Amino acid sequence: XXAXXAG
Amino acid sequence: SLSTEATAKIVSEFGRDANDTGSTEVQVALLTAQINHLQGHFAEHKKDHHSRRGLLRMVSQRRKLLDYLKRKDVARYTQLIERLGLRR
Amino acid sequence: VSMRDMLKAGVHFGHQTRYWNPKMKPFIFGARNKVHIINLEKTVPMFNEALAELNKIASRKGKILFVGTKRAASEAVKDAALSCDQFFVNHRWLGGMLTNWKTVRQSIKRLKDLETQSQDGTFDKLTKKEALMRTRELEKLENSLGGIKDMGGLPDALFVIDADHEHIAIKEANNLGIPVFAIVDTNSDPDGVDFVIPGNDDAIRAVTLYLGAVAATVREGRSQ
Amino acid sequence: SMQDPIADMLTRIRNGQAANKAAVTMPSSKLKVAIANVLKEEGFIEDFKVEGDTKPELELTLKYFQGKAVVESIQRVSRPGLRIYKRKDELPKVMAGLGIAVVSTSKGVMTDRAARQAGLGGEIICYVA
RNA sequence: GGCGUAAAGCGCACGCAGGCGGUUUGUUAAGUCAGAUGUGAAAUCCCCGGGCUCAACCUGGGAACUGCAUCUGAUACUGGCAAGCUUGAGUCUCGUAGAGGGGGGUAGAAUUCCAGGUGUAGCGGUGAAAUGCGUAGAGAUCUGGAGGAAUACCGGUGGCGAAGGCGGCCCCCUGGACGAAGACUGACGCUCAGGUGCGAAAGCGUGGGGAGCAAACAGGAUUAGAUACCCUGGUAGUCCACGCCGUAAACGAUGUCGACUUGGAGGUUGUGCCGGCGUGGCUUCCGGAGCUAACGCGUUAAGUCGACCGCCUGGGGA
RNA sequence: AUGUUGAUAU
Ligand SMILES: [K+]
Ligand SMILES: [Mg+2]
Ligand SMILES: [Mg+2]
Ligand SMILES: [Mg+2]
Ligand SMILES: [Mg+2]
Ligand SMILES: [Mg+2]
Ligand SMILES: [Mg+2]
Ligand SMILES: [Mg+2]
Ligand SMILES: [Mg+2]
Ligand SMILES: [Mg+2]
Ligand SMILES: [Mg+2]
Ligand SMILES: [Mg+2]
Ligand SMILES: [Mg+2]
Ligand SMILES: [Mg+2]
Ligand SMILES: [Mg+2]
Ligand SMILES: [Mg+2]
Ligand SMILES: [Mg+2]
Ligand SMILES: [Mg+2]
Ligand SMILES: [Mg+2]
Ligand SMILES: [Mg+2]
Ligand SMILES: [Mg+2]
Ligand SMILES: [Mg+2]
Repeated sequence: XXAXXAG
Repeated sequence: SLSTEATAKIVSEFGRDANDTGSTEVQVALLTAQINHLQGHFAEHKKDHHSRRGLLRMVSQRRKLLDYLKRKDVARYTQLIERLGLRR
Repeated sequence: VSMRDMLKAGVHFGHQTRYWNPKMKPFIFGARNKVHIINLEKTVPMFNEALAELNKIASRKGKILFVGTKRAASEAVKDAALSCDQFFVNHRWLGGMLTNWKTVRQSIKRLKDLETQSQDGTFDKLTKKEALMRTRELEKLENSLGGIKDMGGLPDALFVIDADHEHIAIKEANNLGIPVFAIVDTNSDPDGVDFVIPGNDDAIRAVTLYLGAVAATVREGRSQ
Repeated sequence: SMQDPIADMLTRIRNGQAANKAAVTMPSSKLKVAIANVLKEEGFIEDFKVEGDTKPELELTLKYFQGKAVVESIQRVSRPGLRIYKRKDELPKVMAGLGIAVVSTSKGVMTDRAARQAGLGGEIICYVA
């Protein structure tokens, strides 16, 4: 998830 | 297996000589003796499947020798199956 | 060469039968005490025609190269080569001595440069340690490239003790189409070798016999 | 079981050549001997000889030239699983005539050269080259 | 053209049809081969020409139509028929090793439970715990008893079996393999679609049995959660009889049979000659040529060949 | 003991 990454 | 004595009796009965062990008639007669002997074993030992594979080899071998004898000499075949008491 | 010399020298003794190469079946007489006996009746004729062609190459002013790096057969090979005025490799064969001669040539020049430096008294100029390095650097180059320092190019034939042990030299000699003459014991493979000499490669007494003969025949070639 | 003795002879030669054997020994037969003649006459093998009465043994002596074996290839062509018969016009040239096809014609076993000359076709036994 | 690992060897066998078939002689002439004759419409294609200004196009003659049939010969090979032969295959004699199979019996070690003695506060369990067990006396220790299941050591890249598989000891019934000497039969063989049989474990049916173990399940943990791994329990099942199922990475991921082609080191089981020297069977590891995309395989081939069968044809969908 | 994950194209 997170509504779509790596930071 | 068939005993030394019982083997020798069949060799004399079916052989042209006492030393004629090879003949198709002797071979077929010996197989028939052991196939008939083992009927008692497999009546008792229905799940002796490993031994039965040996029985069905004898049955097969005998069929091949009778099919040989028949086409080689029809009369010798007809005499043999009568004595031993085989359908074919 | 004589056959009484061979059986005296112990040329007939091969390796244990378990260590044999099957391609040496033609040259093997039999087995005594689980050790292959080389047939000397094969050796002597084969060694004569080996000694014949070496003489022929010698007579054409050919550079013979005596390769044999086994501990026992080292100083034998150098004595035979120097007595004959020919070249040798009596310690570790450098991979690419012949096939990479263009490179190895440069390491000859170093051995030549260091010895000319040594005798001049160039080592006294540098500060002890620097000279002691050069002393050690000369020493290692003498061991490796000492026998072929004056060779000047590729040799005209190889003479080899132990075809298995010196398989790299032979494979290089095959690569460049240089004739290989070799002592081939029962454990060894004769296929690279151009003139097989079925014999005991191990014993010093056997080694001296072969080397003495090739030394003689090549020296006799250089005479005539 | 053994069901092609000719293929077996060709294979004994092929293998024997590869193994640098001097001679190869098979059980003999008339047809094997007939082939051995054609291989002798065309110069692929050196010699042969039958030995025995009850069980005859053919024994081909093999040729090597400059180290190499002389029989470069030797292929069964007609075989029990598929018989090949050719008419005179359609006889095979092995290696553009540099090798032979052994042909069983009505006038005995012979090369495809000899069969062309005799005007016969027949069963193509093998190629040799 | 492929099928050890890329897709591909049926799990294994027996075997009918079929395919294939050691060696010698004769015979036949079906296959096969040779020749001849008839036919193979014309056009088309092809070749050498001719005609339209050229070409396309048109057209003369040939060649071709690889085929089919008939007749007459050839007889090596294949087939048929007849008679052989012993080398393939099989029979007999004597012996050898074996967890080969089926049936019955029995032994010792251990677990669990039951009863009782001694004894007293823990036991058990884990990474750490807790659930659990225990003063109603556990755990530990000793005695006696019951019952089921499996057979330590021997034990071995040991053995046996078609494969699946088979392990205490004893007996009964029984299959195969191997070796040595001959003698005997005389190709009786190989392979095998369909067919038939056997086929681990799990599972199913009926009736037994049930110590230990353990899907499910329950509880305790762990964790963000933990429908898991760990812990405490625990039912089917695992065991027996009979029947069914018919599948497994049922594997050497390698079909069966036969022949041939350098070596080395073992294991196991016969045997001959006198600890050595041979010679058979089965088997483990390495490796040569050769083979292979390579890895590797390598006389137990994945090398060199023959016979027959099975199977593959991009990934997915399946 | 346990001990998850890393948007699309390039
Ligand atoms: K998520
Ligand atoms: Mg029997
Ligand atoms: Mg392909
Ligand atoms: Mg795969
Ligand atoms: Mg695959
Ligand atoms: Mg298989
Ligand atoms: Mg079968
Ligand atoms: Mg035949
Ligand atoms: Mg005909
Ligand atoms: Mg014109
Ligand atoms: Mg025309
Ligand atoms: Mg026409
Ligand atoms: Mg015939
Ligand atoms: Mg089937
Ligand atoms: Mg079960
Ligand atoms: Mg049940
Ligand atoms: Mg029940
Ligand atoms: Mg549990
Ligand atoms: Mg399957
Ligand atoms: Mg498989
Ligand atoms: Mg290997
Ligand atoms: Mg991740």
